[PDB]
Amino acid sequence: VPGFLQQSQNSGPGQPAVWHRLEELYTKKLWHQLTLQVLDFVQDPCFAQGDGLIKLYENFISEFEHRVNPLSLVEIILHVVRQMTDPNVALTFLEKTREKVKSSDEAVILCKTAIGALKLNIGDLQVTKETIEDVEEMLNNLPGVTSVHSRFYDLSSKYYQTIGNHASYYKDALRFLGCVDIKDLPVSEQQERAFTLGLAGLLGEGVFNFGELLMHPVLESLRNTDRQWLIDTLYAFNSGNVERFQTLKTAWGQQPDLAANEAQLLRKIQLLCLMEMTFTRPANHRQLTFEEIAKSAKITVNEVELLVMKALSVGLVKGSIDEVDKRVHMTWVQPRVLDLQQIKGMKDRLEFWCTDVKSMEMLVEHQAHDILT
Amino acid sequence: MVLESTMVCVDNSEYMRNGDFLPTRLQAQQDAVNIVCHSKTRSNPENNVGLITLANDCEVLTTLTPDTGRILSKLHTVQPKGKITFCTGIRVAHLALKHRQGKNHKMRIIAFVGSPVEDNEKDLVKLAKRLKKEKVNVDIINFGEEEVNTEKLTAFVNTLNGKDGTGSHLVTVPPGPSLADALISSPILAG
Amino acid sequence: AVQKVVVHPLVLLSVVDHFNRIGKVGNQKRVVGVLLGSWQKKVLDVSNSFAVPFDEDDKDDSVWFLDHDYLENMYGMFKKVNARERIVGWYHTGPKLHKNDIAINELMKRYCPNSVLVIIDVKPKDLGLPTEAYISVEEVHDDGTPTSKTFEHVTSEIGAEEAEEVGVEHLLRDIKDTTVGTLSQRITNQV
Amino acid sequence: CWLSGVDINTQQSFEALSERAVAVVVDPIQSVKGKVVIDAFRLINANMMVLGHEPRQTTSNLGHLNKPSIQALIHGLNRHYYSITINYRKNELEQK
Amino acid sequence: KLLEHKEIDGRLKELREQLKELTKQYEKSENDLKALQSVGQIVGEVLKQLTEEKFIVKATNGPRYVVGCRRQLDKSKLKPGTRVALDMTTLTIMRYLPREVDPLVYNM
Amino acid sequence: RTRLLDSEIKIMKSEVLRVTHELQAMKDKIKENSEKIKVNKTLPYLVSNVIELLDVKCAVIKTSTRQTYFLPVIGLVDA
Repeated sequence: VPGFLQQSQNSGPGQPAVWHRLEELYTKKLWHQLTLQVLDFVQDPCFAQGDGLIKLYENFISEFEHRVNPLSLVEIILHVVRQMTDPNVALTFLEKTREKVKSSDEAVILCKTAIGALKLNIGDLQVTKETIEDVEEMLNNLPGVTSVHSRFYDLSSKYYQTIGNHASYYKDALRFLGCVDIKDLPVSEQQERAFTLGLAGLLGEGVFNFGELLMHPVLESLRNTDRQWLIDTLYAFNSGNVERFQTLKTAWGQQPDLAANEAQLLRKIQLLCLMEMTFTRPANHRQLTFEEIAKSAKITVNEVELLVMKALSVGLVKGSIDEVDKRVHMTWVQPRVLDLQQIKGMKDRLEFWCTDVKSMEMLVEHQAHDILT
Repeated sequence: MVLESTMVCVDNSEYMRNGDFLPTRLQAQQDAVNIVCHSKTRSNPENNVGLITLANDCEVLTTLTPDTGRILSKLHTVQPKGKITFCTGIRVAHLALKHRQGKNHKMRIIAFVGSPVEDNEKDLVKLAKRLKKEKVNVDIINFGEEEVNTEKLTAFVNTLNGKDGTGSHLVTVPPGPSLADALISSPILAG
Repeated sequence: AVQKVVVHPLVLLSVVDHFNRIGKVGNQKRVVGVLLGSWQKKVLDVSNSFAVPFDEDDKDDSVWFLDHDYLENMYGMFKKVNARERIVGWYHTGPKLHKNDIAINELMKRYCPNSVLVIIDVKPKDLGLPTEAYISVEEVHDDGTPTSKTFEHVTSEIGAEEAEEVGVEHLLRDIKDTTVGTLSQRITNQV
Repeated sequence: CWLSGVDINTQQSFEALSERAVAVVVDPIQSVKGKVVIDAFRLINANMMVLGHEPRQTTSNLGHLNKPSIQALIHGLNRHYYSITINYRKNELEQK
Repeated sequence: KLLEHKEIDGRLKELREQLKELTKQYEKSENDLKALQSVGQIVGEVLKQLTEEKFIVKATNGPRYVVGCRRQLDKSKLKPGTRVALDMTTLTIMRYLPREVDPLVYNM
Repeated sequence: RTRLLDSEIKIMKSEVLRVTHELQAMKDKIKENSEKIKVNKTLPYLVSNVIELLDVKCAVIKTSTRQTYFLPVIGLVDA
């Protein structure tokens, strides 16, 4: 039976030098070397004819020798893509001989990652909804491993492809930013992930940050490889607002998914120009005109009342507009940084105010010099 | 009737769930604890013994006590699956022995190594002359699977004691099947 | 969970007196101790605390020692004389946080889930406010590491209790309540 | 305050065991920030009655301790007792 | 052949059930020892609302007092006519109660 | 031949639990009932009147001195 494994899996020379180590290693009865070297045997990217032929034999020994369960089996079920190439029998195999089989802190949730991720090409967000939700129902405070957050980000993104809540792409991008442990993010492989990044957090409208994620560089490292004028109008998805070439060109290029966003991305920059003008413009002008609204907002003179009353109903600003002369009135707002690392506003207002109330507090002391007596 | 403060520093690293020891390495180091507690009790019932681990955690786990029942209660649910940390596991032992008030009891520290980790020889020769200042001759009994003939633990024992010292028997593990008694045949009389 | 507290300066003198225990004999120069807490409401309340015999080394800065008879059965004697008082957290000096903080956080959470430690000062000549309170939650990061138990801060405050200043305010004699209009608010102004 | 029978239960016991063996009588009621309401004394032997009980080498503090005009049951029990001075020592780091 | 694992599982069942049930009654009776913190109260009835924080209570053998609540004892609930539980030392109100009097109203 | 010895050592693993849980029963019970003997050696046991019962497990006391007491935890009886 070890002679059977030797005659079966050793399909080439030089390879069996460690398979003889395996057929002595079972007599040594030490299986953390299993957990390392046979995991490396699982790891091997090739055509891999031996591993799928021998996974049934390794299950025949996995019935007895209490294996380290999730690691090799889950990394090998996608090495089965030479042997079986069918999830509709692999789901049977999987759910029948693996739901009782785990060795981790929480590995029933990686079992649910397997279920949800193998019900992509056979299922469409109907029965995977409950169980993929049940994954983070069971996460909540647990991931002291967080290597399962790799497959949790996989269910996250590959299930977010199944439409529903575009505002969870800033959060799913936080998951991409907070999934991998070491630095290894590919460039020419994650430029396709830049193509889903930019053109799946851009078109949809649950997002409203408009340059906040553009601060983070792991996306622009993947976007400089993509076509620059799409990335130029991505750079115009910042405080440059009218720019009748830029968003026009991304309405030239990006062909699908420009039907529900028809004028609603214009509505997003139409509500966003108000916060960009009450924060960008160097205030003490808060009750103001309307032509800069009808110029930067790419709206007309007439349609600013819909603009201001809908933008008040949204909830990013709460000032009741002086409507008789189309005069703006504003409140609390959300910032997008000041002078390039906040030099000027910080200095000339914050420290100016510091020495203002500090030195006039010294003046309070100066006239209140001996009123303490 | 020697008065000592034996603080074994157990190993619950991720290499210690296999069966080169009898079924189970828990039972192997457990029997090592059994023989040291029974044997030091037969030399002196008025000692005090505590266990502690170093694989990713070092605790205040056991009070240094003669009662071997508490230690044998704490040899269950140990779960050897951690990442073995060699650096803090001896400083924690000697600061446990500096949290003593009976110091007419002398000092004995033993440690079980069944895992390789690399280290500078400076980072052990300073700790070995530190142990020479710290008045403990450490008797490391190596278990598990291991880098065969580690020089780091060898130089650690060599610069750990000289000039007719206690005679720290660095018993490196025999690689392969053996028992939890043939490896403590030699250090139980002189560690 | 923990939002604001009610803390009475009996814990403060219970810090300063162990500071008198380890100050003149100063070798590890730190007062680290356990904060008993009469957990009544969402607002917390303390009327008792004790200081553990404790050390904390610098190298790998995770070697540290409780005294679990002094931790368990002293708390049991305390529970017998006062069952209303139970554990709520702990305290230490050295207001610069460090790496062993998260380890004693790991152990303080298993005694009480919403535990809170107290950074103190032994000489507040402050603005001022008294000693600190945290809250330990898991937010992990935008990073993707295994669980980050980073110390979040509870806004600390002070309450009061009947008959606990009887001799002390008698000794100070410099008590001046009703003078707001010349000094008591200009101090706040300056401040 | 008063001089209890608990005094004559345990005071002979703790003057057998210990030497100074100071009895302590307490009350919290009389103020909240400005009084010294606790009270403390010590049992006198019967054997010193041959000596007249008026030596005291520093009579400022007996001129401060007799001075509050001792209240009811203390001098109801001047016998079996002799008083003791209780100041509050230098505790300024806590006081400030 | 391995019924000593069931002589160990039966030792677990019997010895652990018996010691855990003895220590469970000892847990609830250590809580009865913890009731040597919950040491007594008094009971009186609110006779009037003196001020918004004060009440005149009725010691059932005798005299009448001035009390307050604990902190949050619903000062609108404590109308003149309710019965309260009174503190032992501080003597103030601790807990409301029902009841009322002679069963010649009740027995009819 | 290996699992039976594992159950043999687990019998002592449960016997240590037997020792400690019988300690938490017996040595704590000596505390409890020594305190209760300390409550069982008194001047009377004052006769009284229990009139109602509460739940937010309680018992009220109205003595023959016409004193209405209360205790929230009842102690060595049941409801």
